[PDB]
Amino acid sequence: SESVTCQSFELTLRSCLYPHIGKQYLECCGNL
Amino acid sequence: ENQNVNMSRTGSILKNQEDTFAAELHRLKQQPLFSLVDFESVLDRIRSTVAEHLWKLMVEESDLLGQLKIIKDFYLLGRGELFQAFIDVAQNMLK
Repeated sequence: SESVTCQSFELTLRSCLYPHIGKQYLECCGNL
Repeated sequence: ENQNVNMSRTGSILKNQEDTFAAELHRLKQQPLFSLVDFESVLDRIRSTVAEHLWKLMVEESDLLGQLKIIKDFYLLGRGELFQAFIDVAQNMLK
């Protein structure tokens, strides 16, 4: 394919990973 | 992008316009012979449809019918008797 649907470009990939951290960060705080 | 992307003006969670924007990008990225009409016609499509969407946000998020006659009733004065009571107290102490 081509990366041009993604923009721009690697920090967009980090800001998907920041919700991957959230689903562990909100769910650890639930058992506390 | 600050407050929340569910409110976003373009729409990109709730709506599927951001992939139409990605298509808009693909066509206009490697166009050889650059023009001015091709640049400016799609500045309509990213704006007009998008521009009603923040409008149906702030009607039901902050009032658009309420607040702009109300803020004028305090400035342009649409409560005269309820402000005469002020002019009576304020005469005696704005000398």
